[PDB]
Amino acid sequence: GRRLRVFVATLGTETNSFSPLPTGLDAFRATMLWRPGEHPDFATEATGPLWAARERAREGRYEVIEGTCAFAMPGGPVSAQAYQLLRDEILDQLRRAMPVDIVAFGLHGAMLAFGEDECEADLLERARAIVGPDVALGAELDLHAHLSQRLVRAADVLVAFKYYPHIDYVERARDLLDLLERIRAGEIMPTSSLFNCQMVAGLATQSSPMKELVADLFEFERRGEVLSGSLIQGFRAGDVARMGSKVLIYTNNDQPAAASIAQDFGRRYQAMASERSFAADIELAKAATAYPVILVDSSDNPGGGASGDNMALARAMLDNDLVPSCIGPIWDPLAVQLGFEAGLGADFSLRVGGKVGEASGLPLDVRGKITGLAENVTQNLQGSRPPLGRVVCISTAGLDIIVSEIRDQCYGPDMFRALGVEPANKRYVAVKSSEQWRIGFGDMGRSVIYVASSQQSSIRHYHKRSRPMWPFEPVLEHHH
Amino acid sequence: RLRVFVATLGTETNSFSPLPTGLDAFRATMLWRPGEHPDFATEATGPLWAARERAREGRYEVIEGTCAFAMPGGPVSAQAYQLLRDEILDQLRRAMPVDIVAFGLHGAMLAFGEDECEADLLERARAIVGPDVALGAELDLHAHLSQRLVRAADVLVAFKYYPHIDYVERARDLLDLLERIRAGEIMPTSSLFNCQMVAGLATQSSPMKELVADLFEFERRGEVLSGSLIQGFRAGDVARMGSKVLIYTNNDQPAAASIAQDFGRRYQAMASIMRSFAADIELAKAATAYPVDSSDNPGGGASGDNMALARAMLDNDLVPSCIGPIWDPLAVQLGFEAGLGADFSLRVGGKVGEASGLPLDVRGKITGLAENVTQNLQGSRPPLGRVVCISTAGLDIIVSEIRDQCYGPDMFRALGVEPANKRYVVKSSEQWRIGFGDMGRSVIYVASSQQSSIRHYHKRSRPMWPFEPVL
Ligand SMILES: [Ca+2]
Ligand SMILES: [Zn+2]
Ligand SMILES: [Zn+2]
Ligand SMILES: [Zn+2]
Repeated sequence: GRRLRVFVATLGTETNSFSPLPTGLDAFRATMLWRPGEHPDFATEATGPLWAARERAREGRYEVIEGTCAFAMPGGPVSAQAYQLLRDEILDQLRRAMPVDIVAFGLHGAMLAFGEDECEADLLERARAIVGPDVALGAELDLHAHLSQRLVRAADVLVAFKYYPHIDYVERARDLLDLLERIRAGEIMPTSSLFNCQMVAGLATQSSPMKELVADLFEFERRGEVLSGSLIQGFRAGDVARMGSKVLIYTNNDQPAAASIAQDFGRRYQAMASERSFAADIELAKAATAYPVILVDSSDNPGGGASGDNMALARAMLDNDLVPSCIGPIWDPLAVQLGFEAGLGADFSLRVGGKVGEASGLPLDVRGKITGLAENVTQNLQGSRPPLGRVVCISTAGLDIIVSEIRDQCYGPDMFRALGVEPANKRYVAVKSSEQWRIGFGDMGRSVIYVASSQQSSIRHYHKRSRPMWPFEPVLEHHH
Repeated sequence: RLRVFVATLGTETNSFSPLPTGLDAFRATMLWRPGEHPDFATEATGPLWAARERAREGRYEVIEGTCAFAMPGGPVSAQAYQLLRDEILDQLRRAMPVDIVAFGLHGAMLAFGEDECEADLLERARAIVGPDVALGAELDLHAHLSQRLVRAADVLVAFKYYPHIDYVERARDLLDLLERIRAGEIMPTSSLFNCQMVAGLATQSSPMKELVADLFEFERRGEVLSGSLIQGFRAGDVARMGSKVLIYTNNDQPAAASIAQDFGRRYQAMASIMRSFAADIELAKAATAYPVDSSDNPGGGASGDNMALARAMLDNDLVPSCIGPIWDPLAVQLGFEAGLGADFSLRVGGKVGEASGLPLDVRGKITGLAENVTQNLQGSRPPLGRVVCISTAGLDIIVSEIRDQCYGPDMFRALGVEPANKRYVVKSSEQWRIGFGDMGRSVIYVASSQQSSIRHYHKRSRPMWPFEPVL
């Protein structure tokens, strides 16, 4: 009758192997570095397992032991020192918590660190070394993860997000805990299968053809044909052998049935597999007649690991007279400092962006006036308020350039309004974002143009990616 | 005892520097509120020193106001100019009645929103004291002289020498003229002659010394009450910028014009008396000698990040080699996050402003990490802050979180670097020798690759030599 004992912790990030930006402890602190007891009373996509356990503890069926919850925004690989420090802190907490019955981790699945290409398996395997084989070890994962057979063997069960945009974190956690409970009570013996679709492909879960595949997977779980099923869309920017789109199926003591079901959903994904220049996109933009027009620099979306400091669209806007216009948020902490030292109303030259690496392009020399200075701009992201920090607006030839000291994407038009710019009255509103800007902008846009990279000539060189993989190379074998 | 108010607000503004001048810049050089001017003289506080002395003599009651000066940099913030100008003007109000007001000004302070800082400050001073208080200022010969400034003060006296060594002597000359004006012995009449040119040369080189010696001659023989040759500062995009000659005569304006016209025309004659990055790259590329990029000296207001030099070194393969103290705070954040002996790519330089040039992309293995480096300068230990070292192909790069010039080769040493062993070796113009002496045989003053880049003056008067031909 003892309330089951359940360890919960979180360590994760979406590594862009091509980002020159580091993901150290500073980064985890900028987004999430909550040590035991510091986790707020609001849910996070990375801390789902803890939330449902807290809930089941209120229900009086669980005694949560909480460890460090760490998460960092998309960037380059984690430093060996940072990953090691957080990994060992969480593992020490698990030791001090012994004895436990269920261990449930919130992980991403695509965290790459220097010296570790299988970080999630390391943590889970180093966990079983302490808990033993009779404790239920499991983890929640982002569908943008890198699944390996090593990771599947490192845990009793792994449950991933079913939805992108990622909405189902708490519900997937409840599913994981339910399964981990049945595994502890010896009511279920998990048999698993991982199918490599030999492809890296991504589709939103709310539109066809993916909506029906995700639904059919939920139906198999409800009908009990599968204990749990996860479609791993993957993260193309992780240069690692485990990268790729995959399907993971678990069944109750029927591994052949897992392999068939996994193969069926994986071939449907392979079938759902469905050239553009920067200049053409700027020409298309110059042809727009319905304002406001939203220009999305998805190539420089910080939410995908980009630095958010490429100034090609800003340069193209001023050269092709795409004004009145606004652009942001651009990451140039030095430029924020210099604009602040100059003062509101100052007409001066500022070098903006082009500073982190080669994907940032050459900097833009702007002659303009400081038309805005804000000390702590924040935006509304799913109830939360992630900061832009000190922010500057410099206005040049009709372009209002918003520069931030904290790197982030644009989540709506209030970040520009904070600096005296009204995006609805603009001809063109350029955002460093991909799809999450649509949260706050709503119906403001009469047209949207996803802008291509100004550096399509610079090709990504992968060093550890599995070949053949789509769409990098043709795949002509499916039987081994 | 005559009541004399003394204060200083000054800076030599370079309109082409990307680093704005705010209170911080003044606090790091000279922000001495009333009662804090030390027992040593400065080139910006001539009037106060000369007064304090004349106070000992027992003829003056000096009321000292804020003495504020800043290192060479970009325009001053409007918020800072107003705070310092209004703090000073309030001290004069709280000190009335007074008989003489003497400011140590530079003359080439440009602020965002204000092109006539000195005249504005003088005009606001005139508004509080009245027309019967003797109001004057001392200025640098590298100043921007306007007729409005000449109208703003009863008399202005500039440095006569450069290197500037007469500040104290010029102060006594100014206070004297004011002490007289206050009495009524002189009714100063003046003329400002525009040389329609910008240039100048050491007062120890000819024919400047002669032009200066002749001017001192007029002073002592009495023909001119006070004379000043304003060489000017080309790096200030402001209409008042340029070389000019100002003559003072006792209630005789026509005489002033002729004297000013005489000295001025002469100044223009010396114009002739008053050059390739690559040309220099070759001279260095000889290696005859076993062991400055002045264009990028932090001491003169440059950001210290034009990596054109370092890029030319890897292109010439001038290694083994040393780079200098480079200001790229971010590069520091990254090099450290990488860890010691980290062979990773890092964008360094070309980040502060237009004069910083194209950044340098290098996957150099970092070879040094420091948490609080410092150099030794005349009893001061200026910080470099967090520091990193990175080697690519024989060249080692030193990146600092704080912008400072290289003083001694000890900085390179804290990063496992002995500049002596290197065949080629600094972010400095001349103060490097205070730690280098002659550890190296040859010395090449690298020119600016930005020579091609033409500062785009916006408010500069036209036409003006040497930019445009004149009549
Ligand atoms: Ca000084
Ligand atoms: Zn994701
Ligand atoms: Zn406004
Ligand atoms: Zn000077």
